Amino acid sequence: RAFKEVGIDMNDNYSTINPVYDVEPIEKISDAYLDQYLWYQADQRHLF
Amino acid sequence: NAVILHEDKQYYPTAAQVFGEGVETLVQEEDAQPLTQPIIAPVEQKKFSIQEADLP
Amino acid sequence: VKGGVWTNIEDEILKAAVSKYGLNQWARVSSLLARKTPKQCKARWNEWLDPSIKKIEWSREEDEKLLHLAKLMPTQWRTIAPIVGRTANQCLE
Amino acid sequence: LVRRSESLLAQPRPDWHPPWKLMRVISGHLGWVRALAVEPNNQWFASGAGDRTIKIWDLASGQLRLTLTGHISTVRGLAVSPRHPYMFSCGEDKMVKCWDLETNKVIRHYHGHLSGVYTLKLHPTLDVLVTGGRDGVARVWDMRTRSNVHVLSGHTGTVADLVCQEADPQVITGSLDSTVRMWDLAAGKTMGVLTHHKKGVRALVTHPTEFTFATASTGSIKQWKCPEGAFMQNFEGHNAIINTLAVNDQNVLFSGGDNGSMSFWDWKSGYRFQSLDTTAQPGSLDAELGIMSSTFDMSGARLITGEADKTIKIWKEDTTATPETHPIEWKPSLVRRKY
Amino acid sequence: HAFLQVTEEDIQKFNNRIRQILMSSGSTTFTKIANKWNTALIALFTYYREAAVSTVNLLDTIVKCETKIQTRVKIGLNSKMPSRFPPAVFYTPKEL
Amino acid sequence: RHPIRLYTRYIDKIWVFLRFTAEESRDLIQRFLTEQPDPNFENVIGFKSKKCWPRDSRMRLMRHDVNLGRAVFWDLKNRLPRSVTTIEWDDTFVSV
Amino acid sequence: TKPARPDTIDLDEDEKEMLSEARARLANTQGKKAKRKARERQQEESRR
Amino acid sequence: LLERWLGNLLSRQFEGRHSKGVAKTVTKQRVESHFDLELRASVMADLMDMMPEGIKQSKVNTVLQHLSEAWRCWKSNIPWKVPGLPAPIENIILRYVKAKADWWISVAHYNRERIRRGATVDKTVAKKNVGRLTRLWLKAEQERQ
Amino acid sequence: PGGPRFEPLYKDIDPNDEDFGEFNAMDRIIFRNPIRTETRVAYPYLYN
Amino acid sequence: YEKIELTLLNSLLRLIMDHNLADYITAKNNVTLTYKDMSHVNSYGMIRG
Amino acid sequence: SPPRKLTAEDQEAWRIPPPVSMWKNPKGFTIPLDKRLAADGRQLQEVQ
Amino acid sequence: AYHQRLLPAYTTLKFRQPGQGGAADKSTRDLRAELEAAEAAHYAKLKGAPRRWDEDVVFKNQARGTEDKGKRKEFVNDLLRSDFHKRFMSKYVR
Amino acid sequence: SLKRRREKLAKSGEEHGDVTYINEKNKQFNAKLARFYNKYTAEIRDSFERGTMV
RNA sequence: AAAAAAAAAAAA
Repeated sequence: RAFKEVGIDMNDNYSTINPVYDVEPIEKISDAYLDQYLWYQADQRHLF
Repeated sequence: NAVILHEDKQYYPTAAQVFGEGVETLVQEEDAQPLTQPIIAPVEQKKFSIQEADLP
Repeated sequence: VKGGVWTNIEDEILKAAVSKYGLNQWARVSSLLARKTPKQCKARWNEWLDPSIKKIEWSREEDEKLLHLAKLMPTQWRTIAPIVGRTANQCLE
Repeated sequence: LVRRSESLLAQPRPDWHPPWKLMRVISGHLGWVRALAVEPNNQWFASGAGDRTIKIWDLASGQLRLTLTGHISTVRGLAVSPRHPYMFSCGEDKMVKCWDLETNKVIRHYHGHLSGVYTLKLHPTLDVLVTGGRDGVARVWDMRTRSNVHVLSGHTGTVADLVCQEADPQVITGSLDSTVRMWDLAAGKTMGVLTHHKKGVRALVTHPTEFTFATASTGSIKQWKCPEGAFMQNFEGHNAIINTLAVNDQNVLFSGGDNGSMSFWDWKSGYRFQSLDTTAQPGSLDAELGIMSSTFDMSGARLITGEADKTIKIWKEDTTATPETHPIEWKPSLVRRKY
Repeated sequence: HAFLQVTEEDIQKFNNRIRQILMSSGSTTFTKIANKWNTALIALFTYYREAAVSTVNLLDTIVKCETKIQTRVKIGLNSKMPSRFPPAVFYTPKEL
Repeated sequence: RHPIRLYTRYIDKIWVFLRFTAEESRDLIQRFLTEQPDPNFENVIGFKSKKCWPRDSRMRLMRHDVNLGRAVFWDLKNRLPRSVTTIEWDDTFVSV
Repeated sequence: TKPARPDTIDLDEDEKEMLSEARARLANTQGKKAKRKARERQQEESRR
Repeated sequence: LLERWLGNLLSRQFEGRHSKGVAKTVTKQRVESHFDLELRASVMADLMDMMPEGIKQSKVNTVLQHLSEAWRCWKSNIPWKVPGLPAPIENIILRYVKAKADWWISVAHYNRERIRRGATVDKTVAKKNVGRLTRLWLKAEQERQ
Repeated sequence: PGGPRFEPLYKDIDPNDEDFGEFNAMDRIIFRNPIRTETRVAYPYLYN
Repeated sequence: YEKIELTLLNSLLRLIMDHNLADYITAKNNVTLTYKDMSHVNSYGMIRG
Repeated sequence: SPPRKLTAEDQEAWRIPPPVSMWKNPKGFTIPLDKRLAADGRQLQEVQ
Repeated sequence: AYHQRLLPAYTTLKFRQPGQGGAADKSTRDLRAELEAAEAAHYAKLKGAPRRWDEDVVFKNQARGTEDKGKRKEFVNDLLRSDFHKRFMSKYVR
Repeated sequence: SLKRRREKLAKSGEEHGDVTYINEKNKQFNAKLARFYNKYTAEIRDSFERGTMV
């Protein structure tokens, strides 16, 4: 429940800029597994 | 007891609250003239005909 | 290996490099060390090695503060920890 | 011991002047207003600020007629010519520009200042402009040929002020080295040096009808008599860095203090008939309270001040004031007054 | 009948994409700049198809951006002579 | 049974298609005009119509259509608590 | 977040070289130009 | 043109170069540097006019270092507060830091408007502008939190 | 026809910016055989 | 994204999934954001990355 | 004019503390960490 | 002598012709009278002196109090808190 | 004047107390930092000495 | 009704 610092940078499209977040790779692996699992289970259960 | 959002928060009083009731406060951020209109108008001739000054 | 458990020698070299360099220069501090990244040195400073961290047994009033703040802010430990006065991991533990 | 005068006529009794009150505050400038110039027909005035624009404002309405760009640093000087349709700007970018008011365009450059330029005066009868800056030099320029016809050297600090008058001493340069120099314009030589001020001389002014002038540094204003520079009197009680000074045709000295302070003095007697403190535009810091430039209009009825909260303040004298409502609190004190 | 066009914000998006291509780190090598142009042009046309062919401003933007890419290639050779760079210099496949 | 015929949310942009009978449209415009009165019609300035389409295509902008579009915007803006989110007229295009 | 690891009587060579490099870098003050100027002043005095 | 140019050439050939003593203009590549010079001088001038007569006026560039520190604290959204600093000196520092901040934000806005318009092809200017708006957005985000 | 071309003297008037004005209403004009640009040049004050 | 309450978001995610995953997501949104020498804690709004 | 009379109160009231820079060490000084955090105002924040 | 290399440019000064003001002096009492008359005219000009479908929605009347923006324009002397900067940052950072 | 200079250098040549500096000018600057910042930073020094609470 | 040097390749 406590995580590392997330780096913040700006990506420039020359009309707007947007935040880009840099997450620790081990937490990125956990988040990617959670993201895929959540999307698949919400597709199975007709959430959207 | 009302809710003040972040985007309509006032951190400072108004101009009338600071300067008083007898002070006229102006916020001027656009010009009344174009840049092509002179501040001092040049003395303009506007000759529309050819006329001899002295009698020939 | 980049990472690993922190030793006392690494901790003291981290403190000495913080003394000589400051807190806004972590690449030099990591360059004194060998197995730790600038981010890992910064995390070690911000979570353990800062001596503005209260490192003794908690007082009771700290415990009611922690329990009330964990009641009003579920799982926002990075928000609870400045108000209690400890770190996020200390408050969570 | 040097003898004094015991006649009790050495102290003039002050004339009554009404107090001054705030009338207007004009926003729109995005920098500290440091220049101000009323045109000779009293219709519009010219403000130069730290946002490197020069704004032309109608004097009666306070309504923004025009904005002129072309400087790249803070505008420090401004002068509307009474004999030519020209305006004269100087800046912190070493540039001295001559604007043709019939085209609203810069038509001349007066190049040669090695640093930022702080002052700029038009000679009342001759076709000459005078600049001073951080290089310790008063440049005297011919208008027509843009030629630097005099280099007035001798100051060891930033030349912060300067006045041009029609008689000798034709140039008066106050500097941050605490000295005031009186210059003959024909030769380019120092007629005199005044070293009475202890700190950097930031303000100068000349009287419209008397052949006297005034200098001002922090905590001290001194009135002097031309052409010999004899010390006339002290204006005392304004304990602040004094940036400006404005005497009226009705004998009013206006000292504006960098901490936001104001003093209105009677010119002949040295009596302070008003002591104010300006107020900051909302959003400003306490440190942004400061009168940075000031002038009177040609009528003398309005005081225009440009202030470090980026504002323009107009001040009128109080029409509902009488000598009974605001009595003069001056008495002929009998003090040695250690000089 | 739904008449389709490409919005002005997206024409400006493509223009900004070409400007970002021209400001990139490897934008001085001719093959790299050509590959980046090819990727951007393929993305634009394969997304916007028949709506793209019916927008005059988008076609003008494509012409100007292709001219800018070729001008970058020419500036890399210290010339801008049109006879010095025939269409065979740019549009010949990478195999030849 | 309901005026809202079509609805789509693409992440954070919404498109809503409404169909109004004349009574429903009159009631909505009446409620909008009695909530935010405007007796001199400053509503033509600020309303949206695409300049990219030709002269004939951008056909007319009368009283009823502009007030109906602003009424739809006002009614849909009244359903969103502004502490959560809202919809701004600058980020909005309405066609009638 | 864990407190520390206690030392050993027999230190490994990595702690020795890390401590030596920390001592060497903890006392460096000058740049290349100041060091070059000091060396050139010494060489100039020797030549004179 | 060519006769003026060759006259200048023969003048450099036969009476030398007047390299030192002329005023260089403030071109674009100098603007920020020039700003710093002027600002420092202004701050320094105010310090000499706030010192009472008799104070030790040698270590007053220490105030210019304090001004640099305050500007660095403004750019990082760190509250700058030196314990024991005199109030008029702190006021001078805050006043000139806010003037520098106003200039910095105005330059950032101008460069962003040039980048959106497509009027800039400089890469370092664009990266500078991205950094400046990154700092401004993080200041706004900290204030929002 | 056959003459030189220059930059626009006045880059201001453009029909896209001007909205549906009453004076130049599209179908209040009684179109006939079209006016050519040489007629606009020959009588510049009537046709411009 | 800017105006998302993390407690309300935790409640709604607790509605739709297991409470461990909801708590993980809500704690993962509450992190420290750093850029060079600038740093703060995200306690209000959403981390879109 | 004759010099203003300076008390010890004024001489201590116009004492400027040395700048404890937390970004720059041009002379490579090893500053105590106590002095490094004195000008940091984050320690003067009320968490309410 | 001098060391400048200006080519001749703008070699005649313009003078204020009749109708351009400037070199025509009046008394300062007349200037005060004209100033007060013009100021009074401007101030007098300022004062003017010569099934129901929306029933199941959860939240209602949430947009009330939004059109009240623009009662008077407030200049704020804090650049990071002015409306111009907030519009700038909402436009350019998404 | 020479005697006072020699006595000041001799009294500055003593290593009494905790060492933090690396050079002589560093030592003098740290002594100056002490002479100004003890009355504001003694609490932080206490926190550093204890290894616990702020 | 038809638009073509420098940075930048370093003080016996």
